[PDB]
Amino acid sequence: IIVTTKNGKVRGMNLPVLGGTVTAFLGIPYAQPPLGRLRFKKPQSMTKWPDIWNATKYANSCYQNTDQSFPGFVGSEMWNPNTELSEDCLYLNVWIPAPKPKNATVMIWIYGGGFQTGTSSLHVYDGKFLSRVERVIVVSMNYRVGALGFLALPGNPEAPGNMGLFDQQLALQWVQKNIAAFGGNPKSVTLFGESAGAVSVSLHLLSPRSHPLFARAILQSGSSNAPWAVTSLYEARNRTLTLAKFIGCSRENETEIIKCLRNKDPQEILQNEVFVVPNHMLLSVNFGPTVDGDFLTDLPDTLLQLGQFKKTQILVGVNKDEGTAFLVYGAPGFSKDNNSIITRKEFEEGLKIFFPGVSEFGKESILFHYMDWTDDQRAENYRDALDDVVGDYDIICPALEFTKKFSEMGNNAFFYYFEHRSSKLPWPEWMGVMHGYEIEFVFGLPLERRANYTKAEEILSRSIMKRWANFAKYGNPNNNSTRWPVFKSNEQKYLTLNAESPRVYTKLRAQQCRFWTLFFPKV
Ligand SMILES: *[C@@H]1O[C@H](CO[C@@H]2O[C@@H](C)[C@@H](O)[C@@H](O)[C@@H]2O)[C@@H](O[C@@H]2O[C@H](CO)[C@@H](O[C@@H]3O[C@H](CO)[C@@H](O)[C@H](O[C@H]4O[C@H](CO)[C@@H](O)[C@H](O)[C@@H]4O)[C@@H]3O)[C@H](O)[C@H]2NC(C)=O)[C@H](O)[C@H]1NC(C)=O
Ligand SMILES: *[C@@H]1O[C@H](CO[C@@H]2O[C@@H](C)[C@@H](O)[C@@H](O)[C@@H]2O)[C@@H](O)[C@H](O)[C@H]1NC(C)=O
Ligand SMILES: *[C@@H]1O[C@H](CO)[C@@H](O)[C@H](O)[C@H]1NC(C)=O
Ligand SMILES: *[C@@H]1O[C@H](CO)[C@@H](O)[C@H](O)[C@H]1NC(C)=O
Ligand SMILES: *[C@@H]1O[C@H](CO)[C@@H](O)[C@H](O)[C@H]1NC(C)=O
Repeated sequence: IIVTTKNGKVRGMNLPVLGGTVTAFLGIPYAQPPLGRLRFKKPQSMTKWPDIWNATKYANSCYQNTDQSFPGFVGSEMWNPNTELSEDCLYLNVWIPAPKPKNATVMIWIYGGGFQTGTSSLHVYDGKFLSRVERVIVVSMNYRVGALGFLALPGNPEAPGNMGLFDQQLALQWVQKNIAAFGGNPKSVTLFGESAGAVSVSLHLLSPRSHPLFARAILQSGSSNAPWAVTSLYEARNRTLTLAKFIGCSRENETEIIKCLRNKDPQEILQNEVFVVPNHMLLSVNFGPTVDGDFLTDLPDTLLQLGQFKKTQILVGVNKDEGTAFLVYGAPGFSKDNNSIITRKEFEEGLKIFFPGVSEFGKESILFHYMDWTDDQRAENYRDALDDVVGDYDIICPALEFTKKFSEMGNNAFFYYFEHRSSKLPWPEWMGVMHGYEIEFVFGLPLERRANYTKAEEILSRSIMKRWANFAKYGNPNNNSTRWPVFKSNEQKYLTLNAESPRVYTKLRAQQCRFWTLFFPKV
């Protein structure tokens, strides 16, 4: 099962997948480990090995703080790393169908986690079913997160910033130089990711040196024009100097502030990593993408206006209840153990968490347009509205504006609206169709009948996998099934995804997105 790469031979394995076989290569090194003097630096090219590399096991996950908000709760711990943590984490995984193809489409997955957490070895990112059913090749890599991946000093090569984004770009280059040996076409590469991974995919669309590294893009619950996606260059410097203060590496020679951090323990860096931002949450990307002038030369909104992006097809979409997962981690009155009926005082305190710098009249504008504009006097009125406030502002409306921008320029786009709640979802009912729970349907986990999903969930997962692979192969997700129309700038049609009957509507959340883009900036 041995495949020869440009750096050496790799040894894989055969997996029983749905009455067939999928060949897996887990842990192929694609970059020199960023240890010692290489910490905070851009990734270096991988060295050559003369032997056989046993890529038969998930490699290490990058250092990251783990979620401990709900101890022993499977709904939150399923996202925590499931391999040993280590700075030596730059590895990728490949899934090849059986029998071996000759020019298969390659889909490369980029995980999320607010640019502070995440690994490619999670069970919900297992790409064996996708390669088995749709006969594509699936690739996924680990990239540095947190300060170890996004510590930024402007123009300083010791810590230039966006290093985790360069980790992804180097893994993309590995697929160009090597995927033909495994049976994949380097000209049919589609990037797909969720949340911060969707921000990463949409940042490769705005980085010219990544354009020749892929063909198409899929954005799941995220886009680089979201308010939490990118910080300014001076903002990232403020946060590096803040981390140095807490950890005790504050110097007036900047280039030697990095030599001090390079001698701190990674666990020590993670502990002071949280004090950098005024309030640590999921959307408080303390060390994430910045306008570094190298990987990213301008704010994503500016680049979209100037048409400075890869002209190609994109497949974007969001989930029905995007904000609930974020409210349970910070907003007062929200709990996973009760229905979270919040009061008006708790609503206004939730706005203060997710809108830290806006005035009291600005909060009164959000409150009027989401509550007092309608007669909704139900007991869940404030709870559901705060879900829509965070969902529209941070995920849904930015993703719709990104899709609109690709459409104005004349590129074909396809927008979805995921509406299905997993029967195995461990979170309570009030959270609904949560952020991050379309991924198991994209990766075909309900196809294992021993996983005890409903029969309709296996059908829905096969439908979503089919549309995802069709878009990667032919640039169009579409036959006698319900046709998925092209998102045009004028009509703005989208397709809902659910286990009953997919439907086509127009102008998703139009009234709310018009408030965030046309009126709220003026208050
Ligand atoms: C849904 O659940 C949330 C979360 O509550 C916590 O989890 C639940 C699963 C359950 O175990 C709860 O007991 C647990 O607290 C609820 O929101 C919390 O509500 C409590 C009160 O019910 C708040 O704590 C109080 O806050 C005040 C200011 O600090 C203060 O008055 C209280 O202290 C005083 O009272 C206690 C007696 O409770 C006494 O021991 C003290 O000495 C003092 O006198 C108390 O600390 C939490 O802050 C709330 N959490 C938030 C806002 O995040 C929520 O009410 C619940 N909703 C429904 C509809 O059931
Ligand atoms: C690499 O693996 C060789 C063969 O191991 C067998 O096949 C692989 C695919 C796995 O299924 C494994 O569990 C099997 O035992 C070993 O002979 C060889 O020693 C390994 N190389 C190193 C460096 O450990
Ligand atoms: C694979 O497809 C590309 C175009 O997409 C073509 O140039 C190439 O010759 C094909 N076959 C291979 C690499 O065997
Ligand atoms: C970061 O910015 C704040 C905003 O005013 C400023 O007060 C603070 O001194 C800065 N921190 C630094 C430069 O470490
Ligand atoms: C699934 O449901 C069946 C119902 O008979 C049960 O036997 C089984 O233990 C459940 N769980 C799994 C993981 O198969």
